[PDB]
Amino acid sequence: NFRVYYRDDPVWKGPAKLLEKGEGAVVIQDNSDIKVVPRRKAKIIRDYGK
Amino acid sequence: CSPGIWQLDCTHLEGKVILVAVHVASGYIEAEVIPAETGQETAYFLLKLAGRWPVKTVHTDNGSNFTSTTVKAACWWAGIKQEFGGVIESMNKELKKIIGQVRDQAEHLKTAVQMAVFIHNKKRKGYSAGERIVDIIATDI
Amino acid sequence: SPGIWQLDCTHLEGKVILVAVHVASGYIEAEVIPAETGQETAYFLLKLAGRWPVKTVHTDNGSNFTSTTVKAACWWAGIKQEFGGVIESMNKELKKIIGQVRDQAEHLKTAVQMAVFIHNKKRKGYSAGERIVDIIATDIQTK
Amino acid sequence: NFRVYYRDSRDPVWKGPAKLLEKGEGAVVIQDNSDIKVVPRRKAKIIRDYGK
Ligand SMILES: Cc1nc2ccccc2c(-c2ccc3c(c2)CCCO3)c1[C@H](OC(C)(C)C)C(=O)O
Ligand SMILES: Cc1nc2ccccc2c(-c2ccc3c(c2)CCCO3)c1[C@H](OC(C)(C)C)C(=O)O
Ligand SMILES: [Mg+2]
Ligand SMILES: [Mg+2]
Repeated sequence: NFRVYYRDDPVWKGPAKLLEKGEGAVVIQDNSDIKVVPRRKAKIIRDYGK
Repeated sequence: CSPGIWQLDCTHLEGKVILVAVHVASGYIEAEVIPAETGQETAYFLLKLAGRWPVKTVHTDNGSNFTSTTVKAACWWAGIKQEFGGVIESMNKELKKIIGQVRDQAEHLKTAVQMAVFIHNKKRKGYSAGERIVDIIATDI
Repeated sequence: SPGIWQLDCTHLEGKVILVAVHVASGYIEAEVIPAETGQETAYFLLKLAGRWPVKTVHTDNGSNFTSTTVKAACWWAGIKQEFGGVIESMNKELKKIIGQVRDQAEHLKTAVQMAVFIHNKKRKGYSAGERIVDIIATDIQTK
Repeated sequence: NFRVYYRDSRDPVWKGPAKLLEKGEGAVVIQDNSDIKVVPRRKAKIIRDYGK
């Protein structure tokens, strides 16, 4: 349902899988790497068109 | 082929970037002159296209704008599958041919581009491409 | 009538949004244009006329819609112009949807196109995007 | 079949539509409300009713 695009390198990475969401950060998994990303550095996007 | 398959590619004239989409089953096209051949401009073009038609799959070459993160985001949101790797290339040539035929009727290249899109989509074979896409999609409803 | 469109501009964030509505269906297209001029309106019209069978465009008397360049585009494309609340209602609907999704996008124009998508795809029992294709196809398939 | 929009009288506002009488190399001959005018090509925009 959700994919996350994010920054570390000024190019946006993704789609990363969304594991958990907090008010300040999101926990995501790209390939075999779990990252804690600030909310300002993350774009959570729904597959609205499905 | 499926009523939901589109091919996209860029061509170039007068130093400007022309982004072209073709509905494979009908030959219907849409095009825009974009200020730079970037993922951002391509993603914006796709969001507009997906709002008009039932865009299920887009096939492109591996141009960096087509493999970009922003295009991935747009296709995810709109529900578009991307496939990578000659209909649009043949269509690019035809579009440039029509543009050259009408170029001196317009000041700006983008004006001649949209005239050529109109001419291509309205020309009846018989149905025109513009009639074919609507007929194909309505039958798929 | 299958060929009647209404066009109008509305404004958000200091930017100009040019909106076209296919009256019979409720289908819309929109662009954020850099200025509310006849030049930009004529270019938008040439694009619209290439996609759909645009026979008549109804607008208010905004100077961009009465402009010489728009009259030139309508002459080339074969469009009849009529001057003087479907589009007004649609401006308010589009702005409502934009407001609902605005924080999901950096650029206003991205939110605009998300809002056009949302409006055109939402089913009532067809969507507006289904209605325009059905209406135009029926005209073609029965001639 | 053709309409001409043009600028004259040192006015940036586009006038017309006028009737096209001749498209020359450097000037166009037009008729606007029975007035015959000769305008430089660069001050004339000649547009065909392609959409019919
Ligand atoms: C700059 C410009 N100035 C004009 C001044 C007076 C009258 C018409 C124009 C046109 C024009 C408009 C519609 C049109 C065509 C040309 C040519 C045939 C199709 O319809 C343009 C065109 O530019 C815009 C379309 C962006 C306004 C152009 O590039 O030539
Ligand atoms: C600037 C920008 N940067 C990004 C960086 C990484 C990932 C995505 C984006 C998106 C984006 C793309 C498609 C999309 C949505 C947002 C939101 C949902 C619909 O699909 C944008 C958008 O801008 C462009 C569309 C011009 C690229 C935006 O305005 O936010
Ligand atoms: Mg290419
Ligand atoms: Mg208005």
